[PDB]
Amino acid sequence: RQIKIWFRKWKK
Repeated sequence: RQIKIWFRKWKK
């Protein structure tokens, strides 16, 4: 749900 570190790795 945070999708912030993720958005920082791939391109969520």
